[PDB]
Amino acid sequence: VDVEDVPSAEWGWSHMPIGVMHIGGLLSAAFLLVMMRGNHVGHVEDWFLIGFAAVIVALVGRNWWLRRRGWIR
Amino acid sequence: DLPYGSALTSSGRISAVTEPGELSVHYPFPTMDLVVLDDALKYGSRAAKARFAVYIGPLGADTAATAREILANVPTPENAVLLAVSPDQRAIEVVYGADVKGRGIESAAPLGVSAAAASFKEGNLIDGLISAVRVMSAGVSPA
Amino acid sequence: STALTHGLIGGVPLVLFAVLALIFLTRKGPHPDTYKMSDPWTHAPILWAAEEPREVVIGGGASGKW
Amino acid sequence: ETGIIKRLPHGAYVELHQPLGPVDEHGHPIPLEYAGAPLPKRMNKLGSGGAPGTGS
Amino acid sequence: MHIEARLFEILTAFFALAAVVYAVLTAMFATGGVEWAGTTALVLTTGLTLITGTFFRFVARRLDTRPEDYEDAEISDGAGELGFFAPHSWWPILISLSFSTAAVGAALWLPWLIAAGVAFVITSVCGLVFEYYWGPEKH
Amino acid sequence: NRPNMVSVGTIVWLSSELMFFAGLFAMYFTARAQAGGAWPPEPTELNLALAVPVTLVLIASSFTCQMGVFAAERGDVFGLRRWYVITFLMGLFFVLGQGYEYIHLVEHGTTIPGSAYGSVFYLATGFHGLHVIGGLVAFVLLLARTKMSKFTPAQATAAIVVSYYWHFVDIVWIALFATIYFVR
Amino acid sequence: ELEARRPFPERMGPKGNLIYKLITTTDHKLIGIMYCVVCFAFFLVGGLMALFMRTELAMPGLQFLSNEQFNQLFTMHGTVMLLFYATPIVFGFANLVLPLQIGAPDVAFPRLNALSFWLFLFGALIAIAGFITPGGAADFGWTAYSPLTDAIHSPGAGGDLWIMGLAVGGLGTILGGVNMITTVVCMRAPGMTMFRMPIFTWNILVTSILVLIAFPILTAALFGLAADRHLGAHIYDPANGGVLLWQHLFWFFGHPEVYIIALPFFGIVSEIFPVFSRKPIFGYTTLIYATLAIAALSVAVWAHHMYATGAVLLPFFSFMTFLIAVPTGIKFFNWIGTMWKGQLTFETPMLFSVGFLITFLLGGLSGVLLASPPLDFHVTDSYFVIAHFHYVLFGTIVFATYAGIYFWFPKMTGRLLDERLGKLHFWLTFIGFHTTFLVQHWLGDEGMPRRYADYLPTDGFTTLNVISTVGAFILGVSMLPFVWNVFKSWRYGEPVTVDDPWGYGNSLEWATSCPPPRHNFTELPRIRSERPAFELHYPHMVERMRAEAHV
Ligand code: HEA
Ligand code: HEA
Ligand SMILES: CCCCCCCCCCCCCC(=O)O[C@H](COC(=O)CCCCCCCCCCC)COP(=O)(O)O
Ligand SMILES: CCCCCCCCCCCCC
Ligand SMILES: CCCCCCCCCCCCC
Ligand SMILES: [Ca+2]
Ligand SMILES: [Cu+2]
Ligand SMILES: [Mg+2]
Repeated sequence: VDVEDVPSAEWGWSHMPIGVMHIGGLLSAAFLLVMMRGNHVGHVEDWFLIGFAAVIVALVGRNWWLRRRGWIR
Repeated sequence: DLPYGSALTSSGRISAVTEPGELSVHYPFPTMDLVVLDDALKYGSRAAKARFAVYIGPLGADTAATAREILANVPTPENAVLLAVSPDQRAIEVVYGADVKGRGIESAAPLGVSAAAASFKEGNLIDGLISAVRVMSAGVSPA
Repeated sequence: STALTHGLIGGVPLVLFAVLALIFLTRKGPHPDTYKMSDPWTHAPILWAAEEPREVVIGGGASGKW
Repeated sequence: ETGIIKRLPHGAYVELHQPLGPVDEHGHPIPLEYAGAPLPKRMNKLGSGGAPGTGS
Repeated sequence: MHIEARLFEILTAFFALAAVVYAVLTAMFATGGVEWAGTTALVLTTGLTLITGTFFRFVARRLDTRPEDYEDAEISDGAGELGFFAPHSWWPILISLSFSTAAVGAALWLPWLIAAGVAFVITSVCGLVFEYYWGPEKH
Repeated sequence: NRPNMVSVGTIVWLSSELMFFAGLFAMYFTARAQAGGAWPPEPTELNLALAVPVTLVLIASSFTCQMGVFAAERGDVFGLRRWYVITFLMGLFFVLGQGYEYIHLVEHGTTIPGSAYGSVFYLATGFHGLHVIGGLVAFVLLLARTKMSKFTPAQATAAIVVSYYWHFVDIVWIALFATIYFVR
Repeated sequence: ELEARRPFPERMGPKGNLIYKLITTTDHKLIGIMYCVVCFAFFLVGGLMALFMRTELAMPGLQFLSNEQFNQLFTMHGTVMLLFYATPIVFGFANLVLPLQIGAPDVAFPRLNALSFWLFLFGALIAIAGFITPGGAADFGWTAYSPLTDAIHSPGAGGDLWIMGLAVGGLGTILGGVNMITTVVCMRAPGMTMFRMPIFTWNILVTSILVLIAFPILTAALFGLAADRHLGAHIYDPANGGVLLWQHLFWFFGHPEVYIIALPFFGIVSEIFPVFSRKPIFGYTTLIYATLAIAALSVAVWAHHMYATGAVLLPFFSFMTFLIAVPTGIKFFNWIGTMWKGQLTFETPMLFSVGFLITFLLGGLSGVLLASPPLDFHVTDSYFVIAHFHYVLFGTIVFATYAGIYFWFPKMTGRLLDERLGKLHFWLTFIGFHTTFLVQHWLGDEGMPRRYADYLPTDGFTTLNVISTVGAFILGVSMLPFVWNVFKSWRYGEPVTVDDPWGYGNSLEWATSCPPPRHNFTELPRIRSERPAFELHYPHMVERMRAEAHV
């Protein structure tokens, strides 16, 4: 990062690599999906896990595509 | 002298209007291509700490002298780089301020012209300017 | 019946969306056509400059012609 | 930002600003550099409110 | 501000007429006599416009023609400082959070949560009132 | 000249507050019409030996509050504090006087769930008592602001608008006191 | 004469350009913008509630919803879509243009204006939060009749959260109404007299007065209702007479409230018709009188919702309700006169306003039918009502809302929404709404009551319910083009470099840049009529307007 994005860039840690957040997002959705393997008999919670995992995957994919096409940096 | 529907305010500002359903900018280029050019101009100047300018239009009889006067309109002329392209004259002129001298622009000025020219034979105007800005901004050090 | 009821609810909105979209989205917008090199530059002169960095002697320049 | 809105004779609405340092040719001040210290944002913290008066 | 007070007086007259007519029209024709819940609201609806209308009347007779009350007024007539307007404040969101905390406590009938919400509201309101009056720290 | 923006806002909001009490009055009047002859019914026995002295104290608080307004317009911040402290103390006595009357009424069988009269009586007077308590908080907050900065015309305006709320509260009680303890 | 400009306007601000502004803003423009996003979030949330109901009423029998879930659905749907979407967006547009219309730099109380937004947002969330409770949210309807809302008949915490959520939101509405009255009275620019303001500003000032009459009484009634459920009071006891007591107060709130969400949107179209007709607003003085008459008449007609109770004076309220039809009819004749002998181009703000005139009238005609007790004796509490109030509430809080958004989007963005995508959205919305709500007139008359989760196959309501279900999903898919248009045109829309993108604007906001600066005005023109912007932009028409003003 530079000054215009983070004004206090030289005053401390202000940059986090995008790969960590993208991989962490995929692992976040993977952890949501694997939790369907449990002793619960109901499926209402299973659909909530699927929806959140899909939302996280969509956000990660949207950010990766925008970063690849150069729309955002 | 003002256009239809345009008025001069008390503070000197111009209050203009446009007919409904019409555009106020109407640049003859696609919106997405303009965004890419802005990103090249904004990010290229940021990584170079020198304002980058793009001009499209006539350059008179002598293209070299015309670009010198045009650069005066660019904010902070001393630290500004102007790329002038004349589609009718088929000429490319690059002019930079005094502060840009000695910063590595002399090796990137022909680089931008050649890169822009190569894309100009293909019928791509915005693409040529985008390519010229990228290579010219990548050969200029901060400050 | 039950098959016809579900088909109309899920089919008519999608069919109407497609028909109506083709009527309007295929029209030409107010954006001007892309300039071509063969055509002469009839537009007004354009001066573009970036806003960065935030706020006359010429050090030289280069020429070219295509 | 002092929070005081003043209407100019031509109708311009401007907010009175208190510079934290030296001022250039006209009203606008010269921008200072960040020093890692908190910057005042309330005019009352700068003493503009005065004192109520000595007494019980 | 003659017109501003005239608007409330016009509403005051209609509300007073409706309250009197409807009260006297239910006392002899509605089943059960006067409609109370219904009449009380109409009578005090007049008071809402009466209080605002009377105050605007008194204010208008004190001050002369304002630049915005002049048919043909010039822009430069209103030049000068208008007053104090808050540039920024995070206190209002804290007041809403404080009030919502008490409401949740009241909805679920939690006496501890209601007491916390009331204390939060007073603390949050105090910050809003004292935001532009706290003096410099004396160290 | 200039219209007082804060005074206009307070007066406009005060008129809206009157509609809040309109709902409370409607509940009391609706229940009164369904009494059938006993209003208030047994064993409720209102006494004027306690309501009248407490009501007079609240009425007298308006005079002291208005005296502080004159000091505020005169620029005498210390005179404003003296009159508002006295108004706060007598306003506090109204809450304690009302609370003392509540204890005896509850002990005699008049409660919110006990009777329909208890519901209309307590919510009507209790919500007004909450307004008095809210007014007492306004007095403390305004008095605390007077020691923070110099007495400015904006500071004097805040004193005036606070007295507007106190005058509105006192006027509302007079309507409640006459409606409950006299129009039976 | 070469001026340096960016090839495109900046799509979005840098990191950290909004988050601290959202919670600390005192600017009405940003606050008004936060209203629209939250209002549309609740619009989509409340719209999904109706889709579940509509898809359940498609075939006889409970396929996927129970009686309790359906009962919770319309209660929360109505509460969200009247109080959490319609009422706030009245102040959503008011925080946008009203300070600009009167030539003011800000609202009277910037801090109190921001408090209203957060108070409303947290109040709305509390009421919706009843769904996560095991018992469910409120299932007694938005009119919350007594003693159904009683602890004995509504013991769950969802109803309790519904009551307290409305009280918090109601407090914000009262504060917003207080701010608007003070702003109009005190913050007017020099030369802007009372009879020189735009119609929208006139409607908001009138509406704010109605808020102070209605919302406090609702707060008082809800507090008494909360006492019954928690303190065991006898405020609304049937033997005490509280069945009529609650209904009287609630409808004294309700009918002023529907005009709280009607008059401002009457003003919105009143600002769009003159612009796209190249003509002055017809009957400008008459429109103000009509608005005042509507506001005054709306207070003493509260009991026409209570015809079937048999406990109100029918001749008084029937006659007074009929009186409201006259000033409302005058508004149509003024709006039609504005378009008469004009030059109509029918852009998206104009197209939505035209749809308002067609849609509103049919609902208005149904209102006169219900105003007569003999006709109301058969269609009350039936789908004829639901068809009437979704023609009158969709003619304004939606058609006029969309017209105002398309009208004022370039003003507050500097970008223009896509016209081709806007025309698709309008036609989809029109067709879907008409398809889903025209047949409900026959359903209510046939003998189908409102608030019914299930009906028998022998009732004969299956065919019309399926047709209404098809149209409702068209309304659902009509949201995608508008959401896409707002999402794309905000960042990649056509830039606006002029003060008035519509050319013939009349109010003062079109005399400033797009978007306006922090204080909304770097200059002020001379104000001599109700169209200062038109006079400024077209000085040569000053003489023509004065001479041709009277026919
Ligand atoms: C502003 C007011 C308003 C608006 C805009 C609407 C909108 C709609 N309403 Fe509603 N309604 C009322 C106000 C309104 N309603 C009131 C006051 C009641 C009475 C409450 C009561 O009975 O107590 C009522 C009740 C009511 C009834 C009768 C209740 C009964 O059965 O007894 C029906 C009929 O089905 C109905 C249907 C619809 C439909 C199909 C829409 C369409 O407008 C909705 C379609 C809109 C959408 C937006 C679809 C959603 C689209 C999505 C994409 C969802 C996705 C969302 C997310 C992912 C978050 N509503
Ligand atoms: C914007 C919101 C809105 C508006 C504007 C209106 C406008 C009107 N409404 Fe209604 N109404 C509601 C929202 C609205 N309503 C809601 C939400 C409900 C029920 C909610 C619930 O119960 O849950 C309701 C229910 C309701 C009832 C109760 C019925 C019942 O519950 O059984 C009645 C009774 O009279 C009524 C009548 C009217 C009338 C006469 C008008 C008039 O203002 C309309 C007049 C308009 C015109 C007349 C058109 C213009 C005139 C002309 C073009 C000239 C024509 C002249 C003649 C025909 C003489 N409506
Ligand atoms: C609780 C007070 C009891 C005394 C009764 C008489 C009223 C006079 C109070 C004067 C207070 C002076 C404080 C002051 O100026 O300090 C100010 C700071 O103190 C405060 O902000 C106190 C706020 C109190 C909030 C709680 C109110 C509760 C109300 C309950 C009502 C039932 C000034 O500080 P400073 O001079 O800047 O150091
Ligand atoms: C765009 C207007 C749509 C109107 C739909 C009306 C359909 C009526 C069908 C009646 C069928 C009776 C058996
Ligand atoms: C204001 C009256 C509106 C009437 C709408 C009628 C719609 C037609 C329904 C036809 C159903 C045939 C069975
Ligand atoms: Ca079914
Ligand atoms: Cu009605
Ligand atoms: Mg009914």
